[PDB]
Parts: sequence; structure tokens; C-alpha cells
Amino acid sequence: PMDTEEAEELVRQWENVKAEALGPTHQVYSLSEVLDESMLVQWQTLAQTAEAKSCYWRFVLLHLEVLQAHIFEDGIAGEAAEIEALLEEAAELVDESQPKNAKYYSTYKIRYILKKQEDGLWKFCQSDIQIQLDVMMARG
Amino acid sequence: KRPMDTEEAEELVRQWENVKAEALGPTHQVYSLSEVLDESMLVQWQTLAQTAEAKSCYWRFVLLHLEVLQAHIFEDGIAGEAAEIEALLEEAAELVDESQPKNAKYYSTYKIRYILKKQEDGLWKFCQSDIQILDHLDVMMARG
Amino acid sequence: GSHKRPMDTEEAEELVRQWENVKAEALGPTHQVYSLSEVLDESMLVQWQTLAQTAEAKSCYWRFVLLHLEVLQAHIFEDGIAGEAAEIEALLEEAAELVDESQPKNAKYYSTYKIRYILKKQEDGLWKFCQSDIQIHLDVMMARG
Amino acid sequence: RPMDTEEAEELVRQWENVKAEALGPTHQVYSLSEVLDESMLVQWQTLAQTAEAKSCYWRFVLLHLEVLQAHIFEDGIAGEAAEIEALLEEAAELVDESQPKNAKYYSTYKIRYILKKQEDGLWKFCQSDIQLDVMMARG
Repeated sequence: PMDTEEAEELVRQWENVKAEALGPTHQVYSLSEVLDESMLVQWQTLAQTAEAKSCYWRFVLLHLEVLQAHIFEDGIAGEAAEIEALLEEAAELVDESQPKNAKYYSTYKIRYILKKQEDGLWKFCQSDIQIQLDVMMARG
Repeated sequence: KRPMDTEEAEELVRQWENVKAEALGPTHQVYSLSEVLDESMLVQWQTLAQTAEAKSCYWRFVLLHLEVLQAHIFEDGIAGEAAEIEALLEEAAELVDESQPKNAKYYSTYKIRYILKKQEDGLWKFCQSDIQILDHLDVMMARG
Repeated sequence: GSHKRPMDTEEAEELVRQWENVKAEALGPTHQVYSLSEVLDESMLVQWQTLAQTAEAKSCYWRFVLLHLEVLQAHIFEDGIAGEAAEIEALLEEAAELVDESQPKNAKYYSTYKIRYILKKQEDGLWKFCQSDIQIHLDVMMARG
Repeated sequence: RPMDTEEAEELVRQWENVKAEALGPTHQVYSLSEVLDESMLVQWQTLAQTAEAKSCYWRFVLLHLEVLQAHIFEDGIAGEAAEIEALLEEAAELVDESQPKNAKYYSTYKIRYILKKQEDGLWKFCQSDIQLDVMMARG
């Protein structure tokens, strides 16, 4: 059981942090804010990979909706939360080698697992998009 | 009743739509407007880019699809060669501001006509455009 | 400028509420003094550590009900390296009852008040409240913020 | 016929304390039987039984307890009754791990307590007139 307006502002904080990382700002450490554990690693590489090929993403989040926000704590150690977020976004990879070819428009739901830092920061842990280089790589 | 290359005309706008991004976006490159822009349309988007950059707000948009409806090269008076591109633009944007944790966004499809002036080097730049159908920046400031 | 940007109000409220949960644990009957070190350090710690240590040895505890908390302002400063600073002012509306055996009745309070917190990132990125400044035996007012 | 203000205050100060333990995590429904009778009983036993079965518990902080005019007149024939009017300024929080948030409140309110002296040395609160789960724990 979780506050959805907290969930909608926690992921919108993330999607905006994803954009700040993947993009011409090229801030990888921005991940360290809201990202941790498994998810930070892949997006740390991905933000640094696009920074390796000198490519960057332009993100626009059209709308998000939290379908189910729930809190569970497993064992004695850690607090965690699952957030199912219906996410409709579009992004284009601007590349120097193959300019302007890139684009995508996705409308999808995604399930986020995140840990509560002792600070209560609610950094993101891992996620997978539900099915029900590449420019579709950041659909998170 | 005059030609324009729809493969060229689309490229001018595809190269332009990226220029609006790099200028309004977090890189905030205002000089890059001067690359593809000229005359009134340069001053308008110079004002917007520099305005949003002074206010510490940066624009974000993805251009979904570009269609060229009509493209003509008329030279009008002897002064210079000109072009009229009617382009159907499908794009969405959210101006990213630190002030609000929620970024206001738009998704719009519209047809916007451009006029251009071929320079001495023979490169087409955008002097003026109209979209038929120190202040807060509306989400629709960047359209086209 | 000079690396000053607003913190997320969500980052703030869910961050602050963590301190209030710490204060209730440290100054309540559970007397978690270790809990103080979680979200506190440097100045604010030693102040509140000594209090929750005092309330432990004097066997007095604080009962907290915290009405709606609001974040008035949240900002991120820069320190040293590029990160690791912040100043956030929240409006705290709470009722605290100090249970002290010795005194005849537990004295409550009801105070709506604005307080300034200072928060740092320490080595690995994590935030801990460094100091607290309220703007306008044992007492019930010892516990505020 | 006005009550000793001490005689009245201890009656309510007890009830407020009885009310806190009943709706708290200790979830003592029996405590309502001590200091209540009739409507105060039925309404508050169902409520405490409600929160007990829903695993909800209230939290309470009573800031200031005050007595307005507290008067006594005999109940019909042998029984005796009393009116105690009290200003209650209290804060409370209903904690549900279910639901996103606990619902706090702070309410300063007048509530008329109609009591009867039980036959043997005892007083019971028999009525309250104030002029799922909500913050309905008041008075």
C-alpha cells in the first residue's frame, strides 16, 4: 500500500533523472541520486556508452500512471516497493554517424523494484518492462 | 508552379528540428540557431533560446515524424531565391524546469509553412514561418 | 548558479519524514539512540544524541503525533566536490506529549513551526541531517523538528 | 447541584484515558465497560471492536482538558445522573499500514457527557452529543 502521488513524483523524478543522464548534459552520476543496486549499473554503463559514441537521448514523457503501488518488507533487512507504472514516452537518439534516423514512441507499463535507503531516499533497484547502438535501449 | 526537392526540403527541416533542440535544450546553444535560421525566425528563436537559458529552463522534444506536403522554389523579386515548404510535423515536448518536480508536456501534430533564402554558399536557411492549424514559457513555445 | 539547484519536494518530504521517524524512535519509550546516528551527524547528532541519552537516563520519553508535514522550500547547495549539500525548510505541525514520571502530568505541546535543516552527502552518496535551526530538568520543547 | 470540578475532571480524565487504551494498539475492549454505559458503550465497543478486527489502532495526545459547567440532577426515581460539559483539545492519529498514510487530526471541540451514578460508588458515561474508518474517536 503506497501513496500514488508519491509514486508518480518518484518515477517522474527518475524519468527526468534518466533524461539528465542520457542526453547532451551527459551526467552519469545523476543516476547515483535515484538509482542503486542492479539498475544503476546498467544505466551507468548505458549513459557512459552513449557518452562513448558521443550520442545522446532526447526524452519526452507524455504521461505516466501508477496502476499498482504497494509496499512490502522481506526479512529483517531492507524496505522495498513494487510500482507498476503505465508509461507513454518517446525519445530520439541524435547521432553524428547516422544523423536523425533515430526515433521511437512507446506506450507501455513497467514494474519497478526499489530499496529505501536508511535516509528514506527510495532509490531505484531493478526493473523489467512487461511484454504482455539501439535507440529503444532506454525505455525505462 | 515551381519545383522543390521533397528529399531536400525534408532534410532542411530534419536538420532544423535538431537545431531547435540543441538550442533550446540543456546544451543551450544559441549560436547554433544562426546555422539554419535567418531574419525574423532567427530573432524569435534566439530570443526564446536565450530567454529560457537565462531563466535556467531547458526544452526537450522528440520529433515523431515529418511530412512534406508542398515544397516550391519561387525566387519572387530578383533579390534572392526563396522556397515555400509546407511540412506536417508530429512532435512532443516537455519544458524541463527545476522549479516543478512535474514537467509540463505537450504532444502536437500541425502543418507549418516555412520560407527560406538560398545564401551565396547555396545553403537554405529559414527566414520566416507560420503555423496554420521575462515570462513563464508556455509548453507550446517550440512548435515546429 | 555556483551549482545551486532545487531538491525534489518528494525527495524532501520522504526525506524529512525519515528524520521525524528517527526522532520518535529516539525520544519515545523505545529509546533508540542508535537511531539518531542513521539520519543525523556532526552537530545535530550530538545535540539530539545527548537529549535521547538524557531522556533515557531520566526515563522520560516523548509521545509524538505528527499532523500534516509540508515542505516550504527545498534547495541543493554545492560543497567541496560537486554534490553533498542542501538546505531545506519545512513547516512541521505536530503534537508532542513528554511522558516524565517525576512531574505530576505529562506536558503536551502543539506547535506549527518552520525549521531549517542542513543535509550532506558523506563519502558514498547518502544524506544525513547535519544541523537544524528553527525560525520564529527536562522540558517538552526540547523535542521539536 | 454543580459537581465538584475535581469530581468531574477525574471522571472525564479517566474516560479519555480509557478511550485511548481501547482504541490504541493494546486494543482493550473491556475498558469501555468500566467507564461507559448505554450509547457510549455500544458505539465505542463496536468501534474498538472494529479497529481491533481491522488491525487499526488510534494514537492520541490530549493537549488540554477543560470542564465547562458540569451539573448534576437525579435520574428518574432512585438513579442519579450528571451533565459534564468539557472542552477537549486533542491530537490523534489513526495508523493503518494498509492505506498510503496514517490519518492525523487535531480537534478542539465541546462535547456534552451525560452520566449516571451507578448504584454503588461508580459513574458511567451514557451519552455523547457534539455540537470504514474516519477519525471518529473524539471525546
